[PDB]
Amino acid sequence: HLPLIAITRNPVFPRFIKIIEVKNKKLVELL
Amino acid sequence: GAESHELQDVLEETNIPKRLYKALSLLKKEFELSKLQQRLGREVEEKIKQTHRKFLLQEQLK
Amino acid sequence: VVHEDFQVTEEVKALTAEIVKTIRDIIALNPLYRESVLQMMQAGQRVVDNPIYLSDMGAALTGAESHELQDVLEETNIPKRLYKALSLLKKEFELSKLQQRLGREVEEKIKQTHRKFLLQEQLK
Repeated sequence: HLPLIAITRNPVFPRFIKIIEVKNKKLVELL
Repeated sequence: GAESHELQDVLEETNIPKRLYKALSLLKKEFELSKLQQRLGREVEEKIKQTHRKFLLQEQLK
Repeated sequence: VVHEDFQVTEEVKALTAEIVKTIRDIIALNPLYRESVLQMMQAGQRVVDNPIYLSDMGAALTGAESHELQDVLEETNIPKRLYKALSLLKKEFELSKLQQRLGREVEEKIKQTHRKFLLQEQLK
């Protein structure tokens, strides 16, 4: 039960290390 | 490099054989796309090298 | 400002991909400007809504003189100007490759001269 994370064109392939970066700070508070 | 829609459509397929075949077909299509782009770039580079080698000689002279 | 494009906008970006990859190689071999512009202006983030201007930046990132840039700007056909920009990129690629190869040749030859002095003493 968490708000959907803004993908913002950050595909995350399975079993693959990927980097998520979002300019929005609203996600920082959630983190 | 299959686009996100391709990945979602692959995930839609349920049976392991079907998703694996879709992955193989996507691999074939990506291989064809890479081959086509490499061929186009190869022809363009050949046309650039269609320029007389004396162009490179004048490059050296400068 | 001519901005014609194909309604099949699927395989076209590959060229731009090539170009940006090519442009990447530029900064890898010829440090000119911060790679940060590549980092923020990522073609995979869907943030480049005017790829013509991305191609213009790529051409500007090249060392092409004013004459070549004027010739490119006189190319209204997007594929033709993109391929001309690829040609300029390849020209600068060969130029810098020869520059680095000749510099490395010079430095190895000077090192060989110093080693020849070492080994002339060892011959004595």
